[PDB]
Amino acid sequence: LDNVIKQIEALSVIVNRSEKADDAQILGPNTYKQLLEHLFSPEENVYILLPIQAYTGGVIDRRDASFSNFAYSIASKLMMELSAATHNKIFTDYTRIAASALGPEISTEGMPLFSLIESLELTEAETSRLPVIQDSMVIQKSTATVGNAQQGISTINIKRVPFVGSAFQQVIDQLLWEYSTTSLTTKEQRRQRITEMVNDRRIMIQKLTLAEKPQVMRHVTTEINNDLFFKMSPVAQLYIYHLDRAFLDGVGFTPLAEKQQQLQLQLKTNILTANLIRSAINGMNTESNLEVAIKMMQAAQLHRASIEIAFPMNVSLSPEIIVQCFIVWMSIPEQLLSDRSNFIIAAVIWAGFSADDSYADIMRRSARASDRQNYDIIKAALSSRKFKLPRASTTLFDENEPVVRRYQIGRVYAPFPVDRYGSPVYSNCTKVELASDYNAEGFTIRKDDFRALQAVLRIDEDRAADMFTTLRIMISSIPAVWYDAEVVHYPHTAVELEQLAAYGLTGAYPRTNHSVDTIVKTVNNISATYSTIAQMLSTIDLDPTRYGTSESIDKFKIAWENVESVLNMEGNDFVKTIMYAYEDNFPKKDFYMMLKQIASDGQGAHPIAAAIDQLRTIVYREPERFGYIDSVILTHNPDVDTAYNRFFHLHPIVTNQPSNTIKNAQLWNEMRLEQQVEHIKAGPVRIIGPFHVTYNYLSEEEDMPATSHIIMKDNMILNDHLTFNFVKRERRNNKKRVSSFRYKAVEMYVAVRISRFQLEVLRDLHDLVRSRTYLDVSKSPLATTPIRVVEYVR
Amino acid sequence: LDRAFLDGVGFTPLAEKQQQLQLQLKTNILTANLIRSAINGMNTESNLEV
Amino acid sequence: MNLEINNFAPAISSIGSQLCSLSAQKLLTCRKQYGNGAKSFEEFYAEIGGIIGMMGINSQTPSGIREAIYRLYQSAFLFGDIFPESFGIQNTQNIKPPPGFTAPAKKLEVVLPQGGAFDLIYNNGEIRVTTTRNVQAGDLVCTVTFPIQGSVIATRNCHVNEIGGQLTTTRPEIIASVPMPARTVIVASFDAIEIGYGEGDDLFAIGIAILSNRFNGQITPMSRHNYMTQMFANLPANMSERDSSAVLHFAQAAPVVLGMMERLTGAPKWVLDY
Amino acid sequence: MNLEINNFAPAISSIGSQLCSLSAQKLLTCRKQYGNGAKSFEEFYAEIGGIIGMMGINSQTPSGIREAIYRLYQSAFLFGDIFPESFGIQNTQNIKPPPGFTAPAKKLEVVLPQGGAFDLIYNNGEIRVTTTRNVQAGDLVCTVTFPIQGSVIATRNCHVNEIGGQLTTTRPEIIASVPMPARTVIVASFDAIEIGYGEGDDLFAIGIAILSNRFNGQITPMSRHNYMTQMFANLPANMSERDSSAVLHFAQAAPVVLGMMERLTGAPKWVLDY
Amino acid sequence: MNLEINNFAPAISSIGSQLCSLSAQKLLTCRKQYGNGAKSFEEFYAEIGGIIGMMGINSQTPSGIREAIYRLYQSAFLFGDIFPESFGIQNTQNIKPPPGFTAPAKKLEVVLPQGGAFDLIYNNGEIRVTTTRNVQAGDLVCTVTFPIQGSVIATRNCHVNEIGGQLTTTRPEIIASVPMPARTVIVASFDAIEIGYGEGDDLFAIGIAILSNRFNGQITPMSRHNYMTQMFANLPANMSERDSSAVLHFAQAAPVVLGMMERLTGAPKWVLDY
Repeated sequence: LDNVIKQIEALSVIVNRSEKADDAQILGPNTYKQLLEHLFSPEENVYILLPIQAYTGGVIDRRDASFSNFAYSIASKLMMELSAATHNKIFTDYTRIAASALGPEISTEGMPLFSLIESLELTEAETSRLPVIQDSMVIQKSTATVGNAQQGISTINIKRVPFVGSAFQQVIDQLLWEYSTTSLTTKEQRRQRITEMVNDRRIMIQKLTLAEKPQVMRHVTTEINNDLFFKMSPVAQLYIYHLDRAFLDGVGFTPLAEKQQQLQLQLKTNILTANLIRSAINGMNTESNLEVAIKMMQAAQLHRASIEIAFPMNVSLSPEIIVQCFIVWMSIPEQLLSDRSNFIIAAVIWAGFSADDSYADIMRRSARASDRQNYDIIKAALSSRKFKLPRASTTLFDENEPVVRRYQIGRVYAPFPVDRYGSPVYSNCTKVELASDYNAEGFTIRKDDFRALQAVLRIDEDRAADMFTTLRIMISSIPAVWYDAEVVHYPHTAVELEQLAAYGLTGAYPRTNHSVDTIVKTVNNISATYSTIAQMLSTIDLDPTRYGTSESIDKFKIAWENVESVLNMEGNDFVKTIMYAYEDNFPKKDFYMMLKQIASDGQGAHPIAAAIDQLRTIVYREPERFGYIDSVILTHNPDVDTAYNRFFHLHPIVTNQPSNTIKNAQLWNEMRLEQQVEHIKAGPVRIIGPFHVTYNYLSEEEDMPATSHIIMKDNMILNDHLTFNFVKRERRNNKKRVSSFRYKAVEMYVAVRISRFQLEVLRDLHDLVRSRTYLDVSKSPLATTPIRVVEYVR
Repeated sequence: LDRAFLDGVGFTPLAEKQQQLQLQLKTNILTANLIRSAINGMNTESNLEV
Repeated sequence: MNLEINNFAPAISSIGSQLCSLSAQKLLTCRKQYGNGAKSFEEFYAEIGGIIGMMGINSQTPSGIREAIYRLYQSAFLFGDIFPESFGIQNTQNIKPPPGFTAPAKKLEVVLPQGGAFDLIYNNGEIRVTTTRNVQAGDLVCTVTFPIQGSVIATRNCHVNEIGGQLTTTRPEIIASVPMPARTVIVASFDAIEIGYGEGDDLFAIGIAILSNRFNGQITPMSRHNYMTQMFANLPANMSERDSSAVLHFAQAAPVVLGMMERLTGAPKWVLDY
Repeated sequence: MNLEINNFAPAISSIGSQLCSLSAQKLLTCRKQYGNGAKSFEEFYAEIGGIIGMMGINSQTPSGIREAIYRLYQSAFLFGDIFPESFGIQNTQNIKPPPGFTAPAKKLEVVLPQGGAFDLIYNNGEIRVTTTRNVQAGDLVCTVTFPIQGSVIATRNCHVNEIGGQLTTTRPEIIASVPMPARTVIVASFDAIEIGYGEGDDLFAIGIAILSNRFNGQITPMSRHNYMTQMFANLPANMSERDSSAVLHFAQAAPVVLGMMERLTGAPKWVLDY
Repeated sequence: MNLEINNFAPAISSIGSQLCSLSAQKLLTCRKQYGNGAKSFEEFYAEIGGIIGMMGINSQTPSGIREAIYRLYQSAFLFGDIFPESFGIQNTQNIKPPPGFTAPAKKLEVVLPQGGAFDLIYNNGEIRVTTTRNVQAGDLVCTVTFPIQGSVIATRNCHVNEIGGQLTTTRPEIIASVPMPARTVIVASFDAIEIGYGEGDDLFAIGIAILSNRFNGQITPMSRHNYMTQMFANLPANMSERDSSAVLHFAQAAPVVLGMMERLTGAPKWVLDY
């Protein structure tokens, strides 16, 4: 159950090496979609433009709590589909007549002007105005500004072409254009930003041609910088540990047999005589040197994750303990060990050289709180002119391999005790001389034994080239703001004494076979996952008015569902694995609060939020374009509205003043007939709830499709669809009078009518022309390739 | 009344608790860690009465 | 007090008032569900009284709201005309209207004509002057510098413009209507409402000290009436009534909320329902 | 100021001093680990500096520490009969000695015995009286009531019981050495240390007001010297010199820590090194 | 001395004070772990005492630190306005408060009004005036221009606004209470604290010469008291008393740390505990 996540990490890293092309920056050509439009003419110089249903998506709120919920549902469901058609596309393509000597370039973009002759029954004196309308549809050019302060303020050229159609189409197309052209920039500004972020002169970015400078690209909403990485500090230790464990697959130690032979050669003792320093390294093995190497690297990177040693001893000592403590003292730098770890080994060393002190007394008299002071005193005593023991140390490094990264780096200690030159480093003197022997309990060590041990603990000069490449790639690929992170999982910093002694005796160092770019790609993936979660929270969950800190624990199920849904998509497996593996140490609530704070601090919402807010207003103003009506009036004596008689031969529009309004259709349906007829007798009755209506516009010749508005099967029950019938007045049949025979015979004694209607009347034929916006490809073309670094010229 | 109205109990089985202790306490075998020796010796047959 | 109000005070005030209302609503929400156990209400509020979703605030503890209020007040009213980029200001024109004033005008502020002709003494809601020398009917006697709206009661030996008992202009002027010799006295009482919000006066006194212990060079402890008179006197001339109302609302709400976060009592209506 | 110190005072004072020392240690620890950034220092301190775990403090916020200080102070020095059974008061068999006093004795308290024969004035380091009539040699002219300890310098026309420069008694008395005429002036300067400590006087001013606003009828804000003199004068007669030291250490540690939690500056050494 | 303080001084003084505090902590850490007398203590410090990591400073020797304080001091005090961003401070208002002033006010500046009615004698900690003519009670005789705080002791023939022995105002105004003719004398002693820090007085003397040798055209050696008085008097008028302490701390901390780096003695508490 411990290696169940190692396979996950390995698979994630391996699939991360499968390169995938990204169209995030690339756009494509697009065209505006033509909406269904029916227009007719009842008489000369009168043109009616009927509102045809364009979108049929709505959900009636059965709870009847409010009306804004229905409009929001319509707007959101419509914008879901509208945004999916212009995902990575910009409106660039339109139909035109190319400019020539016959005149300037003109547009033929809406419905053809020729069809209006048949559709409107124009006379010969109105057809003459059509060619001069066509010749007046010239294209106007202008400029628009793009980019924010964080990016570069660019300038794109735009066109404003005329098309013939409704104003509703104009508003929809304007909303689409304003939504689509968010987060655009040019290639030269992007190259300037890339040059600014990468301050290293070694990497050269490809130069842009003259034609590639005005090309337009799409950038991210908010940039990923060091501020994002800073806020990840509480859980940064786990990320550092698992990156080290995944990307360090080897260890460069020397086999123990050669170390034993070297120590035997250096020891000036007879082979028959038994020596305990010799007999103690024969019971050691380099097993788990890799785990100790990973923990060494973590202790070097993080100054808070200092190693804590687990000593098997409690009160007494042993030759193994003494020799291992000496090896740790002479081979492991103190900047990678905790204060207690330093103090224990220092006291073990001092108990033998002290004239009267003993290990039990030092432990009992000392306090764990003041270990650093006591350690300093003991080190000063052992660095005097009577006793001299060299204490291993290490230094900081700044070197780095060049690579493209969005974050700054720092400097770390080395996990080994040597300098750039290759000579061992000691806090004090490099010489060993002692006044007397080592005696603690019955265990004794000769003075030359320590000299031999110092002689054998010299690291091989040859591995120096391999010893520093790993340090270089570790320095150059880990953000600096993570170096102050705390420790959350204790077992990651715990190693026992025998393992550390075996690691230090053989001169092991971490080794790797991966490149710098894979590590930075993994870090970029982690940052991308955090940015995705923050954006989702900012666009869905960021609300301060209610349900914040005071919310009961029962509400956490709803809030967490979105986060764990986001974490289950592709490309988020690293963070998901790390989060689910260590839930005990870092719970879900603190993770949620950290993400909430990350989102509140300026993380931008997805543009669709404003798009839906702007579209919901459009939904309110024109109801019948989305196939819904606010209320219906049921009455036995209808009074027609004379104004619409001008356009329709007969219509369901009335103007009776309602009495006894009824909240919803269900209340009327559950009523009995006797009470229903009493309501009808007293006057017109109104049903308030919203309905899903459809309108049929018919010619006088066509027979009228029957609609079963009210079904009197057992009770007067209203239908849930309420189809209505209009018959149009044309120039063909304008002076005739049509009887209401067909309309009322197929209608019950109770009539279902409509209180309000909306349509556009145009007095001039040249008012049908509107305008739309397009990118000028000729002067601001779409970029087709990403910006890349120069390599492999051929 | 408590016995009649409180029908069952909800708890994690001891197996998952043992695995969680194993992950949270990474200690080698042959080291005489007695927290494990105590915890592996339990059973949850009397959770209801309690 | 010394203080300079910049041209973007309404924008800062529209954020400060919203923050104050949010904090007050959270205070009542937490006050409704207090467990009444071993922990006091102060610990309960310090544990769960913070706002987590507002851009600009960097802590989930009440101290974050306090620090944000300090920043906004310093930016809006103090010498440093620093524009706070940390809070998100998108439109400096959009400003939600604040609630109307509710402070009764007890000590009305008036100035004499400068002829040294009348003596001025005050009362609960009326001013009354005595003529030092002879005065003829139809000349100025007093005029108010602090705008006032309301009704007029008990007008004797003087004239004010009024329609149905209601004052016409927001700065009425008192002019004598009869030739009145021999050191006579005229009175003028107003049942009107001055500038500010009467409710929550206890919290203002404790909060003005809190925010004067920080800006001691610019702000000193004083009464609410004098504070508002000086704050209104320091307003720029190029300022509409729609904007000055927001500026004054924030100017009074900041000390009230600062003192309310110390004494965890309720909040006034004009702060909650902003 | 009216207050009644009980027999149980040392037990409360030990806990109070321990709590104050822990608060100071946490404050300095969080003050060294603050990196400049988006959050101000007070927000940083509110989040982690408050957490301290002892029996009887039930909060990870500074409000819990403030309430604990209030309750312990009321239990120890105030008139109401209150004892907090929730703290670690049961195991107070042995009490760690408090640090020694370091307050310079600038205004030392003396009492003329009787007869109005001497007129008293004070100075930065010395006292002096004028004899209004003839005085015999070797009689008492003044004696101190506030205990002092230290050396004596520049004594004229008098004598004090001192050997080697050090005063032998904690309550020295001055006696004339030679019969002297009227209008003679006797002086005595002391380089001594009175009760209480000296460092942290800025925090005392803002802490005494804080703990006087709560017990508004019991404590009146005033200087540290008068506070300590009244505390000493209100101590019971049957008390050892070891318990009174702890009581007087807590009596000053409470206000200075209350003021330190407001202005997040450093802490005095005597408060921290208890 | 001649110098002007830029309006962005506190943001630079914060960085300077942090650098000085880290230098002092490193010096003490090196002092504690010095155990071998074979090597001179100067050599040990020069070997590892200069390695400190901060934004802006990129040197591993004491010389780099000395140049760092030199550049910060120059930018903050000698020249005119310079923006704080040059030194890389992330946020301007997020400055940690400095420790409170602990300097004893032995000398106390006072300015007599015009007319030469009184004469001024300064003693150790008080002031005496002698009246050369007839004076009525109830008029100012002295006023303190250097801000002061603390108790009041031994006042004679004068009145000061205070309660409980503690001075209500930072700048007191001494007035007469009863008319005193014919060449009298009145006194007003204070047990107060001034605007500097008392400890490290020798280190200041050593470092002021060091930093006056460099900026010889602006800085001259003198006493700490006069240095602090001129620095306080040269501050800009539009500056809150909370931000003046930040610059006044660094102004005195720079000479002390410069002198301390020469004579490797201990560091004062107000420098290290920042």
